[PDB]
Amino acid sequence: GCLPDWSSYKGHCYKVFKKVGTWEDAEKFCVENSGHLASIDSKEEADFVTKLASQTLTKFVYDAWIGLRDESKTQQCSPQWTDGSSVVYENVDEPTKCFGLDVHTEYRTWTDLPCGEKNPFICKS
Amino acid sequence: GCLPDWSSYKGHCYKVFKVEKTWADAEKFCKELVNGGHLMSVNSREEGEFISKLALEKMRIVLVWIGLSHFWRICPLRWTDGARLDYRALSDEPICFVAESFHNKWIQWTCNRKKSFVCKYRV
Amino acid sequence: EPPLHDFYCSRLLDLVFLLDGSSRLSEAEFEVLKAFVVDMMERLRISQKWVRVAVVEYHDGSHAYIGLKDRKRPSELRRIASQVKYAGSQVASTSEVLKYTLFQIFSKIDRPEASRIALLLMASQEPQRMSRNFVRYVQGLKKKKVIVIPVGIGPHANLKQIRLIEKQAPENKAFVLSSVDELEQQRDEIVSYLCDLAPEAP
Repeated sequence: GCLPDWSSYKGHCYKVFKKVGTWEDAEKFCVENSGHLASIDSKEEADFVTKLASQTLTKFVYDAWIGLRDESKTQQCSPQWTDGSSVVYENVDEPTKCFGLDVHTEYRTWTDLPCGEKNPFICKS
Repeated sequence: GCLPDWSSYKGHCYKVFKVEKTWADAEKFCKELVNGGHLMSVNSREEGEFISKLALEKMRIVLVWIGLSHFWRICPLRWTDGARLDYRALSDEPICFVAESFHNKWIQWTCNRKKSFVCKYRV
Repeated sequence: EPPLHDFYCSRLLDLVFLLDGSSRLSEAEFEVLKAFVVDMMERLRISQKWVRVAVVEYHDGSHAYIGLKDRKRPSELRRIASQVKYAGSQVASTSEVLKYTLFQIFSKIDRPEASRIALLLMASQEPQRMSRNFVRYVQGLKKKKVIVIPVGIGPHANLKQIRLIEKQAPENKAFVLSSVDELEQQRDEIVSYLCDLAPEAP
């Protein structure tokens, strides 16, 4: 349907890339292909991208970037403390605001991850 | 400054507990312990270094629960293609935070796992 | 050989001591670590019918000094532990050692009655490259019912890996000590927990 190196489904075209890249870069590339990092809506399209990812990244040692992130202005996303204090200052050793298919569950689960961790990704057009 | 066994620092009082409790229980413990007491909150770099020295020095503790946590259906999660996240393929379990008394970094950690903590109340 | 100290865990247990061999520990600190292994062993009914013991010093690879099937005198084992040579390597791959523990130490559960525990005494952080299969090994253990007790020592422990372990199961209770000196202190709280995970000879 789409490009040979891709796979069509429900008026959308996906493809898993073995080459790594930050969540940022991964998207800058998906866009360069007239699209974005894969986005899941249905549970159907979910297990699909799971297989699609499972079939391609046969080795299971890497997480695959998807198009979900935390817009939060802050390091972590909790806006208030337990004491009612507003979360102004922070010191999270390494905030994780970019999600990707969890490889430790066979790509069926989503896991937030450090944006900047070079993982393979999935594009959708 | 404060009352016995609690250390004083800028209008506040902190006490480190080695008892090792869960996050939700440690917080509950700080509340039913002192009127207006809570699980320690860090609003500055100097306050965090005060706690670490307190926890590391007088008790040699490396990890302590901090009053910071949340669930994912609370964050502003958005996609890049435009869709609106309704299909939550993300664990509903909450994220919790521990502080390490060495460098003062905050680390996400499973909530239902016992960890020594620090309580905090205002005089 | 009779019980040295009052703390005398006497239940079915297969405990594996894995000792960080990196230079994140001075030579003297390693001795304090080795001293810890001996103290523990002085609180276990180390028999082939009660508590079997294994000691491994890992670095680039893993070197076993004692195996669970080593039918020697309980005093002879502690002597071996006390004489464990100091590596001081640059890297101490926890992955390499847990792989060893999973594919060699507990390659076959021939003691189904006893509990399997891996006391992972770690004081450093392996380079992100050797951690490729880390989780897969930790998971493998969870399947073999090999409890893994991550013990963090000093300021260089992994913590990320420690947390990962403590996340697989609740039994993998973690201990994050300020230094090796904290080994003497929390030694008993550890043996009690370790013991309470083992069955009981009927």
